[PDB]
Amino acid sequence: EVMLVESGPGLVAPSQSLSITCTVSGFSLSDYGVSWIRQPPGKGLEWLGVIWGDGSTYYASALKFRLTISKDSSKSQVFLNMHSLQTDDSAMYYCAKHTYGGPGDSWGQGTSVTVSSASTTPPSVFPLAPGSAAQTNSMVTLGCLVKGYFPEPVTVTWNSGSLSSGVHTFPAVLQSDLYTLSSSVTVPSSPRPSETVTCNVAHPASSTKVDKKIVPR
Amino acid sequence: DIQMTQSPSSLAVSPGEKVTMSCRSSQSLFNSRTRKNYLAWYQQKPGQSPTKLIYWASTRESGVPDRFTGSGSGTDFTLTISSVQAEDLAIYYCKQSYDLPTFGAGTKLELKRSDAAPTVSIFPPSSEQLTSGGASVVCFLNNFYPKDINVKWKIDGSERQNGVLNSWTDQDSKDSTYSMSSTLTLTKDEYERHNSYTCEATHKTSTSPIVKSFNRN
Ligand SMILES: [Zn+2]
Ligand SMILES: [Zn+2]
Ligand SMILES: [Zn+2]
Ligand SMILES: [Zn+2]
Ligand SMILES: [Zn+2]
Repeated sequence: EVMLVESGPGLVAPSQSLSITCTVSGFSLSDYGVSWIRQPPGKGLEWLGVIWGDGSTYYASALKFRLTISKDSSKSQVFLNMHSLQTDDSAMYYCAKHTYGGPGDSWGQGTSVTVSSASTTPPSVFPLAPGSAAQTNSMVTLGCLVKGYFPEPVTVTWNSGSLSSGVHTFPAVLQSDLYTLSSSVTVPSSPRPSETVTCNVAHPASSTKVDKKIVPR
Repeated sequence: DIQMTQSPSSLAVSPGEKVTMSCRSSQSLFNSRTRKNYLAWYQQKPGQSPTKLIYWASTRESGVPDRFTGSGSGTDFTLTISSVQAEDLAIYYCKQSYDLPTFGAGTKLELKRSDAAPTVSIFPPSSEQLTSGGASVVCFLNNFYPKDINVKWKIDGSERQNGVLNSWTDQDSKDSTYSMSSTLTLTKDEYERHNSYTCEATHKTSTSPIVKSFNRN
């Protein structure tokens, strides 16, 4: 079956090179073409280029001589390389399996890439537990605050995923060079504190992970 | 270069209804040789990567439901969903493939449902955040509707404007509601000088805004 996974840096400084790898599974790069599409934070899709089967490459006129696409059939990978970077290049990068015209077109999960001078910094994870004695009820909402990181993105799950129902993870808001996000989870009063509730935060750009169990105030 | 102008920007509809969006290309996308129009429609659900719904202006991809229908030729095309369901919540894009792929600005399809009052939760700063000199008070407003809701923070009865960051989750495609996070960021210094901390959620759903608050002591 088809599988495309892109691997990139996460944070790259302006005027530096950017290299993203797209590893494919279940098909030959010699039979299908592979293009690159980007999407700036909260904006539309921008086609960057494509590497065809016969090996021919085509790029978007916008980034004429700044972008290059190549591949290694042995390694079963395609690479996007960009130089003379601009902060506008900050975006989610996707590789997609395409054909001349027809069925197949399947995209990868994409990778986030930010072009900036800011230095990458890991997040601080604070537990958001209830008022203690201010409001009992059937439902109870716990939280997890993630602040002070750079760059995006950050990942949050509750109880390593076993708890995904009634979860609300809010988008990050840039707060002066650093990012802040929060996630809430609502559960029955029967579970917490009885059964345990932990949020798991992952910040790949800093190769960090934090588990914070939510304990009664 | 080919420019794709899409419309409408955003559409609001009730489950079961029907809607259409148009895509107009700066030039004909009809290829005389293959007698084909190179235009496709992509669906991007909140948080996932785009998925092609239709290729060659009117050919549903493998697995796409019948309610999705595309048409047009030359410079004018349109997409239609027979009975817009909940899972249809997403942003729709059209891509022309006559010359160097280009994407439309996109069409944001949202769902309409009945007014719903938010479930509000207030969280004082955590013991461990305090120890670092920071003091965030968090307020969660969950599962409400419509989107436009306001949040006012009141420190000791005085409305504070500085240090508030707000985040709205994409529309939940299950209950069609929204959720938002409100964070009042203060220094441990100013936080410990005041005592009453409140979060007010005034919304259409109620003449009297929903209030939740606490006191440090
Ligand atoms: Zn060729
Ligand atoms: Zn150059
Ligand atoms: Zn090799
Ligand atoms: Zn919800
Ligand atoms: Zn003061």
